[PDB]
Amino acid sequence: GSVEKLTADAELQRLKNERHEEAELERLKSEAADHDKKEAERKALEDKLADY
Repeated sequence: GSVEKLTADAELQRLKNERHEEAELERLKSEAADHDKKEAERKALEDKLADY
């Protein structure tokens, strides 16, 4: 594919730097943080359908 010859995979290498041991454990804690969207529902009451 000569992908490495085009250095097109250079962008992929940058993503690897973002990955870390903490990131792997982040998914385990993401389970409790996945309820953040539900909390946004409470804020919807503030709109009170003001925007009709």
